[PDB]
Order: sequence, then structure tokens, then C-alpha cells
Amino acid sequence: ETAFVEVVLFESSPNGDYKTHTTELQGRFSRAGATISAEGEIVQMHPLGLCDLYEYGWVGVVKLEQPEMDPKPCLTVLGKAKRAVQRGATAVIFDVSDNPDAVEQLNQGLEDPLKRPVVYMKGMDAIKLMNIVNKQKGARARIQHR
Amino acid sequence: ETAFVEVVLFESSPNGDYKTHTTELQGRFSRAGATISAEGEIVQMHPLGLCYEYGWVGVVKLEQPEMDPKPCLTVLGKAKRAVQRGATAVIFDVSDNPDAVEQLNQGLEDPLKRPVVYMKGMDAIKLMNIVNKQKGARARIQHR
Ligand SMILES: [Br-]
Repeated sequence: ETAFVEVVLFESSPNGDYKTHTTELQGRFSRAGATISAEGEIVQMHPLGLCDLYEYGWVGVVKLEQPEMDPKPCLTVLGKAKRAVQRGATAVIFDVSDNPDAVEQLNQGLEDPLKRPVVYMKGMDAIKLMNIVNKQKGARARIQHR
Repeated sequence: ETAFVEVVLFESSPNGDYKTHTTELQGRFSRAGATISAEGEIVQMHPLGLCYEYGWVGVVKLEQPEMDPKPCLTVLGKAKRAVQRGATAVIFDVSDNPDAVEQLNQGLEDPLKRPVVYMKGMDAIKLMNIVNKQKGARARIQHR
């Protein structure tokens, strides 16, 4: 199915209230990852980072590399996804704009699928995602399946 | 519509890995707030406490209406103020004050952009049973 991923940039007023600028992106729920909603603070995982505690229920955003960069990977992208969940991601967003074989890897379906959205994302939405993801200290990802 | 609220009790292990214990509950989406999903770590507000890290799930447990005759805030106000303070959904427990529910579901006001879930009877009982035990719990709030 299709994921409607909203990305929130939040900034607190001096008296303790918050202001937002949200941004609405689109990916795809994968065969491997459950098709539910979610939400949490985004940690930007280096793809090699999955081979440092975080509080629980955060949303990993890995951008996958040009495939010749990792000839013998530490893990299959699916491995990377299920390890993040062990490490306590509530969710998972992959940028595949560099590795569209991820899509086959991810949509296998052979295994029992994760209980959590593993969502992939490419082209321009991946751009606007990283655009914002690098900008400020904390950004909260809302994922829905409306 | 029925709010599927699911409550994680997380425990850190040797690896850095976590082990869970989900508790599967139910409520209603109120009309004061959007009918969508949400999650975040559960912060317990005292009802008079409306008078954090952005993205938290306020849980109020409302009380006998004769305990606070002149409220500093409507229950609607309470839900809106929590959203002002970065709440990303807001779950009340109307068990003791069932007139709140009318006030929430008036519809004169234009709705919040957040789940405003209410709850009662048994399912809140489990809910509060869990909030009071742990320090921190995730409220996944699921719109199916
Ligand atoms: Br692997």
C-alpha cells in the first residue's frame, strides 16, 4: 500500500508552547514491514550503523548507498530493518534512491513480516525528507495509512 | 469510531535491545479531535494540572464532577491546552465524570488535529493500572 508520511519541524515558544511546520511526503509500506500507522523521533541511521542507546519507539531513516559501495554487506537491508526494531525503532524509513534492488529484498515476503512499518521511499520525497532531516536537532515522523 | 489503544511496557537488555509487553485496549475518538493515529510516551496529567518533549500522550483521569464545581478549564480546554503543550494525542478517562463526554462531542468548535480519545470502565482500569506502575510506556493509538 501507500504511506502518507508527515514530517514535523517543531520549535518551542519561550513560555512553553510549541509551533510547527509539517510536511507531507509519500512512500510505500513494504511486504516485510507491517502496514500500520506510527510516530516517533527520527534518528538518522548510517546504513553501516546497523552492524549508543536510544529511547524506545523512534523512527529510523537510513539512506541506502550505491550498491558497489558495500559489496559484502554486514546485513541484508531486511536484516538492517529487523535489527533496528530489536534496537527499538517503532518504525523504519529507507531511502532507496541509490539502490532500487532494496525493493526486491524488502518485498520478498518469505519470512514472517515484521510487526512494524518498514517503509521505503525514493525520488523526490526522499529528497524533501533528507532536506529536512539534516536541518534541525529533533524531528517527529507521523506515519499514517489513511 | 473505536480507538484501538495499545500500550507497550519496555525493558532494556544486555545488547541494547528491548523486550515488550503489549496490552491491547479500546476507546472512542471524540469529536473535539481528529480521527487519526498517534503514539508517544505517556505522560499522566492531573486534571488540575491543566490550569515536555513534543509528541507525548497526555492521559487524564477525570474525577467526580462535584470535586471541582468551578473548573479553571473545560475538558475541551484541557484537551486543547495539552495539544498546545506538544501533546500528539490525548486520552482521558471519564469513568468518574460521564458528562465530560457530552462536552467533548458537542461539535460547535472546529476540531483539534489530534486524536482526543476517551475511555472508561475496564479498559481504563487496565490503562491506569499500567501508567501508575511504570515510569514510561508507549501509547500506540491505532485507527483501523
Ligand atoms: Br542479514
